[PDB]
Amino acid sequence: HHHHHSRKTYTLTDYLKNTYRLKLYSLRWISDHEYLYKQENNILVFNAEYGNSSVFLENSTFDEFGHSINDYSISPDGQFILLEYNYVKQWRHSYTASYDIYDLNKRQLITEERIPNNTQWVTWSPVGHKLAYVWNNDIYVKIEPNLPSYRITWTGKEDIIYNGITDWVYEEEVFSAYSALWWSPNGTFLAYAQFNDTEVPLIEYSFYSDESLQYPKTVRVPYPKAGAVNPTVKFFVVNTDSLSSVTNATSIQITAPASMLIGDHYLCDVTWATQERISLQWLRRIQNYSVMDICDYDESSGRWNCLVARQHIEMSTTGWVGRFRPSEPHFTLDGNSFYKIISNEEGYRHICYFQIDKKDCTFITKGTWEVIGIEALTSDYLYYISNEYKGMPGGRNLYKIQLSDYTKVTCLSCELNPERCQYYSVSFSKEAKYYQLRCSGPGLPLYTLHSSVNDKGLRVLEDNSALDKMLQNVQMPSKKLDFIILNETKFWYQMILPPHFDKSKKYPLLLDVYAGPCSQKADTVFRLNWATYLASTENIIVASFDGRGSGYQGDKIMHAINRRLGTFEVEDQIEAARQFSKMGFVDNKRIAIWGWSYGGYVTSMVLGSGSGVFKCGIAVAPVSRWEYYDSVYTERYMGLPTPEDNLDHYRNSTVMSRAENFKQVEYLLIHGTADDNVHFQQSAQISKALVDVGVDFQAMWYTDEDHGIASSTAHQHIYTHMSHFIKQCFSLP
Amino acid sequence: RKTYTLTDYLKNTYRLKLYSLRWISDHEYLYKQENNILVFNAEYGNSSVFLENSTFDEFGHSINDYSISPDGQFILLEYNYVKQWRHSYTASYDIYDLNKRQLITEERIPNNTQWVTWSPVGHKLAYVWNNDIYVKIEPNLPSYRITWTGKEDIIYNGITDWVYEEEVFSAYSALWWSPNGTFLAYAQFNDTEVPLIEYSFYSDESLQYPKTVRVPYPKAGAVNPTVKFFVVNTDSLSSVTNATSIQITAPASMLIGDHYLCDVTWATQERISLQWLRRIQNYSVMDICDYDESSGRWNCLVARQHIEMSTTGWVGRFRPSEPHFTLDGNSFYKIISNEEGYRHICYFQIDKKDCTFITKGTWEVIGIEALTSDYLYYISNEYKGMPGGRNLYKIQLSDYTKVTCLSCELNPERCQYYSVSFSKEAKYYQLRCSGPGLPLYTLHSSVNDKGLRVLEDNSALDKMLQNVQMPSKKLDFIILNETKFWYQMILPPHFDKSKKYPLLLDVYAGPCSQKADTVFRLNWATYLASTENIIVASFDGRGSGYQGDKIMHAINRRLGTFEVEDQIEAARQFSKMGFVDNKRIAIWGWSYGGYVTSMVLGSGSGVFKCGIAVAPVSRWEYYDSVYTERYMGLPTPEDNLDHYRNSTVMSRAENFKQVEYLLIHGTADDNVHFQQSAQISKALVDVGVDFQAMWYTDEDHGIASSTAHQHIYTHMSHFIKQCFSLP
Ligand SMILES: CC(C)Cn1c(CN)c(-c2ccccc2)c2cc(OCC(N)=O)ccc2c1=O
Ligand SMILES: CC(C)Cn1c(CN)c(-c2ccccc2)c2cc(OCC(N)=O)ccc2c1=O
Ligand SMILES: *[C@@H]1O[C@H](CO)[C@@H](O)[C@H](O)[C@H]1NC(C)=O
Ligand SMILES: *[C@@H]1O[C@H](CO)[C@@H](O)[C@H](O)[C@H]1NC(C)=O
Ligand SMILES: *[C@@H]1O[C@H](CO)[C@@H](O)[C@H](O)[C@H]1NC(C)=O
Ligand SMILES: *[C@@H]1O[C@H](CO)[C@@H](O)[C@H](O)[C@H]1NC(C)=O
Ligand SMILES: *[C@@H]1O[C@H](CO)[C@@H](O)[C@H](O)[C@H]1NC(C)=O
Ligand SMILES: *[C@@H]1O[C@H](CO)[C@@H](O)[C@H](O)[C@H]1NC(C)=O
Ligand SMILES: *[C@@H]1O[C@H](CO)[C@@H](O)[C@H](O)[C@H]1NC(C)=O
Ligand SMILES: *[C@@H]1O[C@H](CO)[C@@H](O)[C@H](O)[C@H]1NC(C)=O
Ligand SMILES: *[C@@H]1O[C@H](CO)[C@@H](O)[C@H](O)[C@H]1NC(C)=O
Ligand SMILES: *[C@@H]1O[C@H](CO)[C@@H](O)[C@H](O)[C@H]1NC(C)=O
Repeated sequence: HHHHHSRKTYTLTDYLKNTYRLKLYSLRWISDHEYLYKQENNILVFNAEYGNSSVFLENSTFDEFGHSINDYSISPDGQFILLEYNYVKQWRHSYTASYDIYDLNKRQLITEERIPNNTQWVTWSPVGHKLAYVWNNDIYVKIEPNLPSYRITWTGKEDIIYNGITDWVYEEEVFSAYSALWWSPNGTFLAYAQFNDTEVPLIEYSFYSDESLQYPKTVRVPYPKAGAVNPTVKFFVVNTDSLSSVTNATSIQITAPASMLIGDHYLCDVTWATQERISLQWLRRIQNYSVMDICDYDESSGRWNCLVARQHIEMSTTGWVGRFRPSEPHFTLDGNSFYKIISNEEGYRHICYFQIDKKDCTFITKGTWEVIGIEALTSDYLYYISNEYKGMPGGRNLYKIQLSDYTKVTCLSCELNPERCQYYSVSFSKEAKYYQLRCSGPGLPLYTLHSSVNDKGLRVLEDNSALDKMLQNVQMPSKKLDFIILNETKFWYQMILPPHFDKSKKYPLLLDVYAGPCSQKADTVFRLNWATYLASTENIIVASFDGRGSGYQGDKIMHAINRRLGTFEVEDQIEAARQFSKMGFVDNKRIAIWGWSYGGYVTSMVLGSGSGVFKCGIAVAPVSRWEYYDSVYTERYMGLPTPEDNLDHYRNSTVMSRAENFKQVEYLLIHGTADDNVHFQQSAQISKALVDVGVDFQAMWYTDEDHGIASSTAHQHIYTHMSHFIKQCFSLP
Repeated sequence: RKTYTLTDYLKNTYRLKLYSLRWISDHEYLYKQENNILVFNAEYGNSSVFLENSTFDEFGHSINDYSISPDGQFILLEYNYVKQWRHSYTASYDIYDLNKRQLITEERIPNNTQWVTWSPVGHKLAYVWNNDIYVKIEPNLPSYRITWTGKEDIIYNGITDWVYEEEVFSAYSALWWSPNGTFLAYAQFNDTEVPLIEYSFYSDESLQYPKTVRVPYPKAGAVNPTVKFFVVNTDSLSSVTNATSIQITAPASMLIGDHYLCDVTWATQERISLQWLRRIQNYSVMDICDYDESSGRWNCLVARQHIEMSTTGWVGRFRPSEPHFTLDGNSFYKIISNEEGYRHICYFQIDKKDCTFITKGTWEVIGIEALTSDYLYYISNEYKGMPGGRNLYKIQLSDYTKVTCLSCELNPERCQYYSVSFSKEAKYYQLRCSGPGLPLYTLHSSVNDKGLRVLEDNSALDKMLQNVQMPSKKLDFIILNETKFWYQMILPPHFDKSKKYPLLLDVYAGPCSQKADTVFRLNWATYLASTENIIVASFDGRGSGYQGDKIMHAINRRLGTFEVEDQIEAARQFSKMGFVDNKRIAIWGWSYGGYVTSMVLGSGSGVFKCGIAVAPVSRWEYYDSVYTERYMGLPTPEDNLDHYRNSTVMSRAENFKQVEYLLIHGTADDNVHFQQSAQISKALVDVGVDFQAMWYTDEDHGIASSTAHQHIYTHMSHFIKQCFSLP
């Protein structure tokens, strides 16, 4: 006699076997009024205005073709389609793939001049159907798909010269992309970066591969660690309309400004402003000075010219510039003007309106909250996402600000579904006539289509009511999102609370940590993850806390950690644990802490801190010493590791040096052997240091797994392993 | 109450005294009175302080080892010790004139010397530096360069490459002086085409980018190193002209394919014996080469080639045995399998094919220790039919029937496991007895055979072990398929037949292994018995050694079968002994031991609750060519690929669902590569088996760093104590 009370829970197997599936609505705008979608492997074109769908491409159309199609890409005139197959992952964004090209208008694979195998990147012109692609580190161009490729570059060399693609560090840290190609708006020009890694040292690690490989492989990746020789970067614009079959193409270099060329620098942003105007942002290796150049094509010259009167300096007095890098500009149609997120005089990031010719801008938004990103710009309105609503830093809403009158701001998402939806992202149509809103929490994700013409609702695309239906008699956890005041400053935290939560009880508590610069682990987003399991099934509270260094709350918080990683942000997680147990429902004898990446670092520093607050912890792929991590990330916060910059704190902020203190706590240390990002080296050194002071601990390596330890089988194993470690630490049976 | 604790083991609370000596002549030996070195007289037991402690105070550096020239006139001081592989290292070397009492500063031996060695008589010095051989006729004089072809990782002159060091010569050096130092014989190895194993070395915290270590290492069926052998005449070296090295090419029977050099032994001043082994290691040949004055060359008459082959397995225990030549060099003695598979001393005439076996029986000769004009001295496990006992025996050469046991009766209760060290001409001998009682070192004259004196009785160690509740050892056999198989158990103190104890099967189980012996040991097993009241057992099943070929060759071409089945059957038989709690049976081992533990855990038998594998082989294609192929042939379709395929622990991953497993491996293991563990762990991950792991950054196969050795055993003890619900 159960009387239909919820006696199910969200179990480890539910998380690992993906029992409760979260439906999404993934679309691609092809025009200003139409988008593409995958119904049942079929591709439907959708009219957003009416709803009516014409089948664009039938599922069966290919794969008589004989390979598994990984992805596709329709030429922006809707006349061709790029078919991506033989997908082979590399780093976070990079990978190789075979490609073929199908002719929509005339129904046939292009059989001549095919894109070669092992193409590293491929891309259409924004208008028409010009193709640009890198192969063996060189850029090729095809004006028509079935015609021969024009070769733009000749200098590409594996692991040394990169034309049109990033190298390891630019990929992961600057452009969050493999592509270093940029077409001008009408496809006339192809901008590209060229990276030179000749002197960049190589990280080397064993790759064991299939048990068939008799001798392991040694992977060797150009990877600059803190203070090492960084790669150098050149930038070019070629004209794709004046290519020829009888003469190599002319690339026009645009050199970096005087102020950058004097030392180590980076290319950090490329952004076309018009058919003939492009903007570069350059950053010094010491990342507190950045210069935006704005370059015009000289018609008769055939060359590019960045006038020094249109240089714009962005610099930071209290830290580095940009959140992780300088914010990208959004130009007005004529390109005489642009909007850009920059920190205001009070430390809060806001939308500044710049004139191509004036130094001074005007902030069109302000307040003790921040703009997260500018999403769309029309002649009349600017669309952006901010955390202004109810002064909740971990919330997100779409707003439109009236270009002509900055006082007239309208929240587009806030009141749609206030209790279900406080975390929005948007997808605008080609010219912003329509938009999709993607609500992510605190309730179930909700996807919806909108006319910007009068900001009304067209339809609910996905309401996740299958999932809602499944969860009725599941004892799901609840989330609490709130703050505490330390030093007269709000600091936000979130608690995944076990079902039928009881403030009389004393629950064990897992502190889930990231805590890196500009991190936010305290938000209104809805998640079915490992933490959900622990709360629902194991009655553990999983909390996270955004203390000093965290993002989206202003520079006084974010920069507080500048030149000083492994200090306040570490200290604040320890205090977070105390504050929690001061709230009355936390078992002091059972407080764990865990984290991946920077989070692994913070966990490890916490456990080695000698605080006595934590019983145990798990570090996965942790950083152990900032001289081991990459330059562009690390130096951003740490400076250079040299006696005349900041070696002292590089040296003072290693988990190794705290080995002695681990005698006080139980430690699981996990790391994948093929981790190209946070090298296994880093954990290997933690282990050695612990061995040398006689502290026992738990360890697990993952053969051939990278930073995300994302293999299906490997993913299931680590979380299973961690669950055991946690369960036995907390005496859960 | 006090027991023998993990700390006691790890911090060596209870030390075992070694009376280690080195014979200087036929009636004198050196011994190191910690802060001193004495020459002792075997005759009278008196001494004279050979070398004062703080003579080399002045030196400045730490003196790792010393070495006296045969004629006593010089002493070679070794310092700057940099371990490499199991026997290999480099070091710096100074020479000290004793007749002068001053340290030689003239034409010194360079740093990073790979090997040094006095000639057997006089004071000549041959050393290897950057893989080339140098000789010094006098310590304070310019050295003559013998070889110019040496190249790092590629050409090894007078020193062995990785695989010959580990598996063939159990030594870094490949130089062999003739008896009176006239000739330097050496081998030359080519690794030009041997693939490299690569692994990361992380090094100290301050090294920003890990180093990648690369070592030429032939895994099963990979291209092997090639070898050439040379003899140079050190009495006729020129300062003007380059030294001239004569070559002894391998027999035609070996040159037809891949082969190995596996023994160099000088017979007389002008006679050298070489043993060569085919790559399929069941056919070896001995050459007997004589120097030719008139010709300047060496000659190995095909009519003096002695074949040693095997139809049932490989040849030799781990390699063909060494010959022991009568003084005139026209005859030699040698341990070979007889017609019934038991190994015994065969007496050979240089010109004649058939040897006469001089020992016989259902037991084995372990080794020939000394040969005189009238007696042959050997060690065997004959006494009381115990394969894991060792006793010294003299066999009268004029009448093979008159055999005396020199050590059997000395102390039968305390001593059943002996080794010997004879004087230069066999006039005296030192016995080491290593069990079952506390080790006991004695000095004996070989003329009347009396027992001059006790050298060390470990009476010190005896007095402390009264206070501690020590475990006992039971050594016995079970019968399978009408055949004896031996086991030992370390029984906890105050052992009660009526109680059910947890048991840990300690395994090696590799070919010619012997884990069931009368040796006394203070180890991890001692701790588990004394402190945690676990029974630690070992068992020598099929493929185990010193019990004849029938047993040893049982796993020929079939590694990962009978030796695995037999550890399980042992566990079964032990759990029918009534004092084994069979809800709590565990298995562990290192190397082969790890492989077998792993293979056993993946068997699905149901016998074992949990296990530990430390640096295990996971499949044989990952282990070196020489060891692996000796037992497994080649891993090709036309040979033994199928069984290589079937013998992997990865193929059994699914069965680990039934057991709790701990997999440990040092990341800088040159021998059994971490690869081997990485592939197991991956296999387990793919079938969803949870398990325990631990890597040891930059530890090699020993995991022998002070801290690392403590850390691993501690981790292992926690795992076992959790498995057995011991608090
Ligand atoms: C900023 C981007 C351009 C790149 N980037 C980087 C930098 N490589 C890191 C990171 C930070 C420190 C150490 C290694 C990696 C990172 C860490 C994350 O951790 C998740 C968590 N702990 O919950 C999630 C995302 C990111 C990421 O996107
Ligand atoms: C035979 C010699 C020429 C060299 N050798 C070798 C060969 N590499 C091995 C061994 C066997 C298989 C796999 C890896 C190593 C070995 C293993 C030992 O393990 C002891 C235990 N497990 O209790 C002890 C000694 C030895 C040894 O001396
Ligand atoms: C979609 O709907 C409209 C409604 O009038 C119709 O005219 C049209 O045929 C459909 N679109 C296309 C491209 O077929
Ligand atoms: C891709 O590879 C396959 C087989 O290796 C080949 O048949 C095919 O023609 C290749 N494609 C191109 C564009 O070269
Ligand atoms: C890359 O840089 C090196 C110097 O580090 C220089 O010699 C080389 O020419 C550069 N290569 C290219 C293609 O720019
Ligand atoms: C293009 O440049 C490469 C090398 O710079 C050269 O080999 C090739 O001949 C050039 N092509 C033309 C058309 O000049
Ligand atoms: C950048 O930071 C450096 C080192 O912290 C400092 O000396 C300087 O103030 C900054 N440079 C600029 C241009 O603001
Ligand atoms: C060997 O090294 C030491 C210290 O670096 C030095 O004193 C000596 O001169 C070196 N070389 C030789 C040829 O002895
Ligand atoms: C070593 O063998 C290689 C063939 O693999 C050959 O190049 C070289 O001549 C040989 N070296 C010596 C010293 O014999
Ligand atoms: C010896 O041989 C080497 C290498 O072949 C060469 O330098 C020279 O001809 C000789 N040198 C001496 C000292 O005899
Ligand atoms: C050592 O042996 C060689 C070779 O027979 C010989 O020339 C020399 O005389 C011998 N030494 C003595 C002391 O007889
Ligand atoms: C040596 O071994 C091979 C392969 O196992 C076998 O075919 C051959 O008969 C053996 N040779 C002898 C002489 O027993």
